[PDB]
Amino acid sequence: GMGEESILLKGAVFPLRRQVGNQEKVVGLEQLEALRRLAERREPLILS
Amino acid sequence: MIGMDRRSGLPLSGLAHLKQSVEDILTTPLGSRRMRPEYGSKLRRMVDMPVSEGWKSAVQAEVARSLGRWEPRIGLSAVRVVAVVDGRVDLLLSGVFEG
Amino acid sequence: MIGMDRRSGLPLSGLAHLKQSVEDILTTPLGSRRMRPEYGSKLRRMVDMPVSEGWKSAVQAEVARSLGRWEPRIGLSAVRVVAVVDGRVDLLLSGVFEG
Amino acid sequence: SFFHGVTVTNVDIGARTIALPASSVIGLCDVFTPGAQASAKPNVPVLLTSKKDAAAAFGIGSSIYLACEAIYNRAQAVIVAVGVETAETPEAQASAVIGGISAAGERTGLQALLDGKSRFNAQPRLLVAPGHSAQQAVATAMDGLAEKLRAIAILDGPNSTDEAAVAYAKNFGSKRLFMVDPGVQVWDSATNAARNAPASAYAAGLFAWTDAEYGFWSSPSNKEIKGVTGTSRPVEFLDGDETCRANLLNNANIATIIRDDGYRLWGNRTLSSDSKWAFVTRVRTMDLVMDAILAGHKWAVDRGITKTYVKDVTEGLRAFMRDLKNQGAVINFEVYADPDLNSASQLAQGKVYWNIRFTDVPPAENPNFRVEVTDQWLTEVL
Amino acid sequence: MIPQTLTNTNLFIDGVSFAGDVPSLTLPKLAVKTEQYRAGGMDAPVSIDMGLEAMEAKFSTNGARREALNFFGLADQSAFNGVFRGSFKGQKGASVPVVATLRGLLKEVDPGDWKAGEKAEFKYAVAVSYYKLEVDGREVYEIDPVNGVRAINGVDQLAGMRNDL
Amino acid sequence: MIPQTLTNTNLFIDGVSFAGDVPSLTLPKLAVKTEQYRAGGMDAPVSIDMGLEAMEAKFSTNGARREALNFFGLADQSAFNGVFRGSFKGQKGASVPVVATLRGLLKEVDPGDWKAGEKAEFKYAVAVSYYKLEVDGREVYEIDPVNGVRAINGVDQLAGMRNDL
Amino acid sequence: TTCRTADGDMLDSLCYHVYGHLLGCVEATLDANPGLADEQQPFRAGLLISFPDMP
Repeated sequence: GMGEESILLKGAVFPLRRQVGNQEKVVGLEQLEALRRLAERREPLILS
Repeated sequence: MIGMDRRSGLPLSGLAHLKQSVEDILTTPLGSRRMRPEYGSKLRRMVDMPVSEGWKSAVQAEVARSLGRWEPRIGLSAVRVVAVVDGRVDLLLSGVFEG
Repeated sequence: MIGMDRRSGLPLSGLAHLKQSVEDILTTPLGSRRMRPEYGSKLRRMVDMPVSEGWKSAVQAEVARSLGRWEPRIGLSAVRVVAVVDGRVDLLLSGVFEG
Repeated sequence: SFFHGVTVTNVDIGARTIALPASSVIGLCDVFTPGAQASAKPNVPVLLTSKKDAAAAFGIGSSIYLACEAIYNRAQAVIVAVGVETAETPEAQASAVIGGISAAGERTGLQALLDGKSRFNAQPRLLVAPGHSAQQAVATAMDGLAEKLRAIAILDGPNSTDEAAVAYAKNFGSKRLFMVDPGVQVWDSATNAARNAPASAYAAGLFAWTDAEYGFWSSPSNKEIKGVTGTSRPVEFLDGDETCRANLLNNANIATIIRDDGYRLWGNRTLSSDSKWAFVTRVRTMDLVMDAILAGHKWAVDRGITKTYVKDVTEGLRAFMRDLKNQGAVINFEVYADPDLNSASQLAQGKVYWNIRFTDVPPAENPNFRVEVTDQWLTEVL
Repeated sequence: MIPQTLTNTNLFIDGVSFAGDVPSLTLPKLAVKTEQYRAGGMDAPVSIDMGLEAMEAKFSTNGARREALNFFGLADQSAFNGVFRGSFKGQKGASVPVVATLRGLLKEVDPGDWKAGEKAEFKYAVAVSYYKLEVDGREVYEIDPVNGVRAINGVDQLAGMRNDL
Repeated sequence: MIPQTLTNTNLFIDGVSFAGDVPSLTLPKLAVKTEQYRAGGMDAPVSIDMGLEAMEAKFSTNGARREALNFFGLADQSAFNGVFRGSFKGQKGASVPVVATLRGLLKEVDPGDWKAGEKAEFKYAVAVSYYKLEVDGREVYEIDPVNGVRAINGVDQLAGMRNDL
Repeated sequence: TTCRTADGDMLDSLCYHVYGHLLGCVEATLDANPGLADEQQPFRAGLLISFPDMP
């Protein structure tokens, strides 16, 4: 066979650093829960 | 695989069919086909948006999705802005051939 | 879902029924309903308490409980004090719509 | 008489005139009926934020509210709404909208939109006369008021056929006009049929939705219209430069609602004679950076000219325009004080010059795709 | 700006004045806790405002002051208060009263090397639980650790972080 | 080349000049993050250009400057800007204006040992989020951490790394 | 679940937006709709489709 191929993404979200160019809008608290909502679709994803 | 040309009705097979297979992906919007709603590209949604450096990486990420669905015999390499005239941006769709 | 209005008896369905569904939660105390003791809000217990910054977070935490029980088609966003006159605090109950 | 329990309130409470996004404020002029239900004098401006403000200041059946609903269905916009009393003669009805200084010291009609600032901190950026822009006398009035206001006027053609609107666009070319000719129709609750809306206010709500959610530098064409059904004309569209009624209007510098009969606007070029100023994003980013330059640098009219003062704002603008460059509003720029025209003869007069040179982002209205295939470097098959 | 600098200082502990005692001060080092944020695409790591460090105010005393040694290790915090004062003179004599009202817990007492001829020193240390710096008469810093009020120039910066979310 | 060296300096914070205040500066240490690459066959480990280190700009002040203490720990980054200036005279009097426009976040304030006779010092530290050095009038460095533009001598070096791949 | 069209809304798109798939979902819509297929497939602005459950 081929076996399991996995990709693991580390990192950090700082949800008070303002968006680039000071767009009067910060990085949100919602912006990791969007990863959760997109993961309860029981659905594969294309990495690009 | 041997198909027919869109205009002029001539059956062309090898690599001219390969290029019109890509341009049926890129220029059809989603849901325009009959009984095939997950066909086409979101490039018509990218029409008349400002050419930023995030617009470029969103076109590379969307051509790769739409060609990944209905064009398995093409491995996409890169999409590059090569010129800008008033409104008319033009993209060198480069990709290796598989299958 | 189609229900009837509390006053005037008229059957209203879409979103006016959504708002009176919330205000039956917020203004009924617990145990006031017949054979449904775990219905309503503790907001009547929060009536005539001093408006501190812990009173605000205890109302957000209690509206979210009481709407989480008997209002699944509303996702609560925030509860904010927007004005204070003598005794009359007023709260902008903001929430997204689901279901 | 107070109350001591928990209560529901369905009326407005708080003030939202604090934010005031300066790029999306809209000037609005149409007829209404100044009864007892409409608590606004006719020829004065009034600040609007929500549909409750339009309900309180104007009548529900009045066509001010029909244009205020057309904007507030899409964007959380700010409207400076002036009213006009409805007349009998339509050539005299257009005379009421243009206004003038016919009063003692009061501006009436469209000219009261110049009094947006000094009343409600709204220097209007979007001029709409819904229905009263198929007449040329008001479209010329909205033309000449635009460069006084540094805005763009969203006028609309007649609801006749295409060459009636192409020839109506040939009377202009004045860089400030954005025409959307198919008057789109909307579903009604009372009529239970299809209405007839002039579709100039729907493009104003789409511009206020664009510049606040996508930025003013983004092209406001390919985006969704809400509160909409089919158009008054079925306007076909294809790909490949055909005889389509989409490519006919766009090449005549006219925008149009195109796909799925009401779904999206389509077209970004303005009524301009110059190919330099063809896009609206060339015109919008011209005026909405140079009044965002001023917002924040309002101290440049005082703090008189010392040695550091010319040097204080020449990287006061360079540090602000690099904030515009990093958020994508422009691409690379240069800000420098004027070497030759700055002199001590007119520095005592108060005049001191700075040179701004920026290029802006182009909107990708026509992406081409030269597809090419290979294996390593060349076409191995042929 | 005219050149100014410290010329004299003073210290209060619970009202009484150490008007002939203290040779040294140290106001607490205000330092923001920075986390190095470098990520995909960005080149150099930025540092992010993510809270303050531990404030600690040293002061020193040459004699056995019962008023200073009274407040070591008490069962209640903020029983020690302390007020640190400075005077910055300027070039034209315009002296500027820098007063720093802290309300911490007294943390450390070390009478050091008691040599015979050499003078002795009682170094102190204060685990600061409240800090408030005033430059002339206006309140520059007001640091509440236990409360959510970090007031820089009289406006709360922690309150502005809650309105942004 | 004629011998040049620093003779005088200056400092701006948000427009106002500290024309009699600052005794010391420190421009941020530009240092590339090096990873030791020794491999099979090669003898000595090479160091590879793999991003910059944390930029941090110290400056110092002898008096209580309200303009400098205003910008500590603000809820918005790049509210502090700061401009550091130097003047390098040469041997023939040709003075060369070295100006370094940074736009960081103010990181650390420590009023040190307030001894009585000794002058006091307010050391500052700036978590640099933007750096731009100009030697005479020409732009040598332009360091965007948060953007992908590391401009050395006016040409972006990070853009050249993307064209190579 | 009655929906109202626009002048360009189409049947296989609509019952893909409602149901989520199109296998057995268009003719079940055409079954419980009198005179829907007789109308032209680019729909007019004011015709009503009652989408049934379990397509």
